[PDB]
Amino acid sequence: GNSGSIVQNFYMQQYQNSIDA
Amino acid sequence: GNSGSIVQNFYMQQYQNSIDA
Amino acid sequence: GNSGSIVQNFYMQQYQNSIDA
Amino acid sequence: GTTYCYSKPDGRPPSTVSDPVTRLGPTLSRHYTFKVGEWPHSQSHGHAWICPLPSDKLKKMGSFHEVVKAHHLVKNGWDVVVQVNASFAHSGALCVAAVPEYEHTHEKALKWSELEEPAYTYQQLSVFPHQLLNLRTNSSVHLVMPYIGPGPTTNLTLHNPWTIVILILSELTGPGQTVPVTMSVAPIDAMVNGPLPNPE
Amino acid sequence: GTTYCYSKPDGRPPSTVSDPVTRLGPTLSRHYTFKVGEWPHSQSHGHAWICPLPSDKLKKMGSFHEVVKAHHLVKNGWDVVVQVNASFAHSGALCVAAVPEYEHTHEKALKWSELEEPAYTYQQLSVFPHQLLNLRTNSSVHLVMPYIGPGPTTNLTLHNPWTIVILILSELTGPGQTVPVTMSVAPIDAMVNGPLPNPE
Amino acid sequence: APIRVVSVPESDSFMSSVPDNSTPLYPKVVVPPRQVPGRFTNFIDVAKQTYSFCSISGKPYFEVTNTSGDEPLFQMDVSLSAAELHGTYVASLSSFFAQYRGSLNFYFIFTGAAATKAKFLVAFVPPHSAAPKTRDEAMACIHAVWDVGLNSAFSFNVPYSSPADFMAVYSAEATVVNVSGWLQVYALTALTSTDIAVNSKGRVLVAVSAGPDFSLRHPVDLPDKQ
Amino acid sequence: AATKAKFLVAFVPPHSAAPKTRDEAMACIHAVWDVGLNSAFSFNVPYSSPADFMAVYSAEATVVNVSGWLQVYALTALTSTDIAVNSKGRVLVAVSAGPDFSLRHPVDLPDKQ
Amino acid sequence: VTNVGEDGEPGETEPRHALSPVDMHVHTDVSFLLDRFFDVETLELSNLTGSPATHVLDPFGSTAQLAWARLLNTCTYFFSDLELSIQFKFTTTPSSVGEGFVWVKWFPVGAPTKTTDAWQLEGGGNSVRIQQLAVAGMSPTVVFKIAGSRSQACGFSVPYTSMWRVVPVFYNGWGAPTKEKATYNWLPGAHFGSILLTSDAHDKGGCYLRYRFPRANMYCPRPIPPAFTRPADKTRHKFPTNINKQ
Amino acid sequence: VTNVGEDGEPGETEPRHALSPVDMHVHTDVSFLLDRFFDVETLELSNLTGSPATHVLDPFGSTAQLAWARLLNTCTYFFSDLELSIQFKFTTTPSSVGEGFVWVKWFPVGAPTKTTDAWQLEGGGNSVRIQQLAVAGMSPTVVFKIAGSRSQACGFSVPYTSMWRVVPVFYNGWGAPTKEKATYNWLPGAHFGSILLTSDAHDKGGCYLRYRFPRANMYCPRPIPPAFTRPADKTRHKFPTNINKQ
Ligand SMILES: CC(=O)N[C@H]1[C@H]([C@H](O)[C@H](O)CO)O[C@@](O[C@H]2[C@@H](O)[C@@H](CO)O[C@@H](O[C@H]3[C@H](O)[C@@H](O)[C@@H](O)O[C@@H]3CO)[C@@H]2O)(C(=O)O)C[C@@H]1O
Ligand SMILES: CC(=O)N[C@H]1[C@H]([C@H](O)[C@H](O)CO)O[C@@](O[C@H]2[C@@H](O)[C@@H](CO)O[C@@H](O[C@H]3[C@H](O)[C@@H](O)[C@@H](O)O[C@@H]3CO)[C@@H]2O)(C(=O)O)C[C@@H]1O
Repeated sequence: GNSGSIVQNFYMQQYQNSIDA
Repeated sequence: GNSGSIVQNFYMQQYQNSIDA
Repeated sequence: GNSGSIVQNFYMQQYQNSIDA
Repeated sequence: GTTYCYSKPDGRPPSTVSDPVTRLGPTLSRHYTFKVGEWPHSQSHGHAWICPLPSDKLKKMGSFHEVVKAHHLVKNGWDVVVQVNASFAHSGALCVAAVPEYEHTHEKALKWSELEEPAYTYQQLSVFPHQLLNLRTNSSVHLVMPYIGPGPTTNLTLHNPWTIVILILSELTGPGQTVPVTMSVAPIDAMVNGPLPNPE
Repeated sequence: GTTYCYSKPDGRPPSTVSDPVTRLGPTLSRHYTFKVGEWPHSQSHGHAWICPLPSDKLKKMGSFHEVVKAHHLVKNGWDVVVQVNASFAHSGALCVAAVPEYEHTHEKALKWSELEEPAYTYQQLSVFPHQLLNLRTNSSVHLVMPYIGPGPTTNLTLHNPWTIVILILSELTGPGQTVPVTMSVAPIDAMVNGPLPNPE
Repeated sequence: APIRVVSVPESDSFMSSVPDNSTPLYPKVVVPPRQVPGRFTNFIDVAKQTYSFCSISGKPYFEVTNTSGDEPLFQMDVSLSAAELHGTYVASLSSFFAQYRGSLNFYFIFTGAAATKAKFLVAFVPPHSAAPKTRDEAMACIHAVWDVGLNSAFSFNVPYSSPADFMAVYSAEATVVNVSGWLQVYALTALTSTDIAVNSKGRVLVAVSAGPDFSLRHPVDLPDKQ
Repeated sequence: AATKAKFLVAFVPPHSAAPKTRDEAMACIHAVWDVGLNSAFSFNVPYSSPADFMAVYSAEATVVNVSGWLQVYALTALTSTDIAVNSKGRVLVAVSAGPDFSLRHPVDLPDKQ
Repeated sequence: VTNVGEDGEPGETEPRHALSPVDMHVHTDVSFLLDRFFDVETLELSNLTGSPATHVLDPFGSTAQLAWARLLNTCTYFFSDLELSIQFKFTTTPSSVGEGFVWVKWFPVGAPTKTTDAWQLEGGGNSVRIQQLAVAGMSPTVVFKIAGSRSQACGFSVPYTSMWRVVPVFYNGWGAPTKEKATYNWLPGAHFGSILLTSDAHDKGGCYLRYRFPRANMYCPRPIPPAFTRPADKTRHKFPTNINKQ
Repeated sequence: VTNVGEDGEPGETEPRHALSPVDMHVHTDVSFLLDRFFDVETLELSNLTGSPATHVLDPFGSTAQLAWARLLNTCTYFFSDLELSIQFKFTTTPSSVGEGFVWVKWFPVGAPTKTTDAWQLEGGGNSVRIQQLAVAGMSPTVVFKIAGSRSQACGFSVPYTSMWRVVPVFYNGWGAPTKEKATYNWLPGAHFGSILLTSDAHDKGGCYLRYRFPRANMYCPRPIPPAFTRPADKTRHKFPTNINKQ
């Protein structure tokens, strides 16, 4: 959903947002 | 521990911080 | 000696400095 | 016909209690049957009987009732079947639904009662797990809801997740008498936590 | 050490009810712990604390309690452990037993109380499933009884099959203070019949 | 060694819909898992797999009496910003957008008592002329026949007919992509009843589901209430 | 060692208005400790809550503010070889973190209070 | 009955060669509708000194005609991460603030709260005191200047903090044993946490809250509020647009 | 004795179907709790001229209620690298400094120290003198301007310099043969080194120290100080929060 750049992952998937189990 | 970018290694592991033996 | 980045070679080895024979 | 509220009920035991867990055999969470009310000829549309499950009427489940009394929390579904009684000369329809965290209730919370919805609501009531009771077609709405809510189980004394709406769509048109509504709730997959002490 | 009252408990379901049967998970028939009494220096032998199980003290089992309230009959054993508390300077012994249809009780039936047996009895108390509590040896009597009685299950409100005797053999000789007796009953293999209605 | 950069003219401007995200300041948050049923993914799904109840003079049904003929019983400008839609889901969902597209399904549920029977001509009239006013006028167009007493409920699909690849969620003074036509139910016969002193009229609910080819586009912000 | 006693350690779930006698708590989660079987005992105060997590910073009673009540009661009293020497007993009470215990969302310090 | 057309015939409707696709519905994707910046709220700052108040990120109340208002009302249970933009507007003559150093701190679902001046910066008399929690540390602080600052704004991303696996946007229950009014559809920590803006402005300015909710997850559809008055019978609802008779 | 539940039974406790995991403890990771910016200290500058004083990066003293205060008190021995942010706040009318050129120099664990004006920049009379060690060279110098400087701050990373393989945050001994008071829990070079801020401000401003300690290594757990008064008997400690009865 709406995240579309390449630099969108400039930060990690772990750091950036939250994480489900 | 808390370093999470990609550019976190913009500088070397040698230059940036300190190094153990 | 003391050049430690990655971008340190943003410019060429030829352009940047001097060159021995 | 059988209609499911978002999904079949899971007998899973609460993701949030290291605390000892008593599961309730049907024979404990048995079956209960009461009369909602008498849909009358005057009650214009938009009316409804709110039945937030189970409270108000919890004092009356006299067995299932009993274990949920001396126990802190519970997770359970509901087999529920609303039964209007009327002849083939009556007209009209209702729509009865199971609603997730329903609220308006003018804080007469957890007490069944009667209201008149705002309209955008009765219009869109059907956007929830509901069934149609059409007086020229059927005489029964049947639903089954699963445990649901922010917590992986709650305190039925503070929160009632499920709540049945019994909405009046087309007024009761026909013979002078009223049409009695009715409902059988019976808990599905019941599970308790923390026994509370003695009432002294 | 563990001593059995006539036989290990059977989880068999009642030979005399076509009627629906709720079995009680431990988590319902949990565990209960109370103080019998303070064995004192004066109470000459032949004394005893009658503990007919479970009544009198049934109001206090607050969970197990609850299901046996709204249910006609029950069949169940008893893990029971009598615990006298005393130092190594006290002397004396008791004999605590489980008795089948014990009776004398001056019809203070199903109420725990205190008595003085006739003697031929304390002499022959040991002819029942009993254990010795000898103040220079141990400090605990442990027994487990099975369902028993003329009927293949009974009404705990009218009949108590099991009843613990806590008999005074050798008087309490030693330091001036008393020695508090205590007991943990916890129902084993519980099973109910016929739910009764609502208390209104 | 420093990179050579030119600061694009807008440089310090904001823009509220950037396709990219902001910098994190609280990492390493692992969240608790959720079983919780009925997570929807896309709004068109509930709109398709869900019937809303229409709006006529305040009620969600229309009446048949033991007296009617060709007087049209139910009529609506096929536009999302039409009257008889005002109350509903689909209509209100669309406010969140600019363009709609596709057919809509109508569900009429006759709810008069079983001692009762009647019939209707549900018809769809294409957005040209100046709107029909009698059954015998509409009949020449797309319609079917509903004999309540064969099915006590019926579905009717209001199609998508337009040079318009998309249509207007926000209608107004009549444009070429503003309206797609007119839905009309007429009374084919009248209310026959076992005993007309008890059942003199009938109430047909009328619900609206979203069309299978139905879609919405171009999310918009809310103007002044009106 | 000349001494002995027993207690009912019990955990009472956060509803009612708190028990005030052993015979009141007994109906709940508890075990029995006869000092003179083990001179030390461990008891696990469980996690019971719709709350996936709980409040490290409690306050005016909320639904994720409290998880219950720990209570030790005296099952019997102090029996002693000679009551003129040993009339009382001191039970230390220590707290280890639970195996399922965890903490989250680091915070800065407010005004001392 | 009968179905596929042309014969006057009873249950028989006509044919419908249903449409093609374009756009693949995608705009109505709950995750997409929510991953953008919304002007939700507007609030004023706090003086660097006093014993100030934290602000709560609770976009679940609504009532304000705003699209994002409804939409969050469209579902029973919600989960998404957060994202901010705080802009600070001027309410006086912009030449009054030469410095304009602004302290912001974000507080995660369930953090402690009492704050009074407690940090003292000094140098050449005068000396400034910032807030006890305005300081930098555990909860993220963000300090920015507004002095020619080509964009008087700052911004960042913050995670779903609540202790609730999901947030009930509606609650038929109370969040406290004391079934008081106020404690109705409540249940604590059913929001994103809080923030504190504080500065030598405070007067001279208001703020501009803006949320972006990535990773939107919506559970249980609910009735979607109308948003416009009910038009008259058999008519449309005429409105002003990019189309219209010119 | 007996263990797994239901029988009144002596040593017999009840059952506990212990919990699942979420968050994997990770927040309590000493390395993570420490890799962020802390507002530790606040100090004033020095005039470009005089015979000034170096400042010492010793975050081991504590006493100030600050979280990072304790935590460093939680362990006997510590090691981590350093990271700074120096912000310089204004204490007068911001229009007083047109230039605001600030010299900063970092000094590694055990560097020489006496400094007096010694560098002379001249041009059109007047002429400035900067400090003998403010100059650029061996120890890193950092010069920044505060004149509209959209962020009046500067910042950088600096390594563990000490000659001690680790730093004793506590020392049952003396660091000198002369067992004097002051020389108690001392042991020299048990810190990060020092800094010198110097500028034509000095008056007109204070500073803002901020440390970030990456690569945190903590050896030997120690008692963790309470931080709040002891509440009354059988009660809780009520506090203000993001939750609470509203
Ligand atoms: C979290 C905290 O402790 N806040 C206290 C602040 C901070 O400690 C202080 O701002 C750190 O920069 O300090 C407060 O107390 C200070 C105040 O009484 C002033 C007034 O004289 O003195 C400070 O100590 C001086 C000391 O007198 C000098 O000898 C020398 O060492 O300098 C220091 C400070 O540079 C007190 O710490 C305050 O006033 O706000 C109390 C806050 O609670
Ligand atoms: C580290 C050091 O040597 N510091 C000395 C400074 C620096 O050498 C100087 O700032 C370099 O820019 O210089 C000091 O001595 C200078 C001072 O006496 C002035 C005053 O007349 O004269 C300087 O020499 C002049 C010389 O007179 C001219 O003929 C011409 O060559 O220009 C030079 C300088 O541009 C002295 O070096 C000082 O005053 O601070 C002594 C410091 O210890």
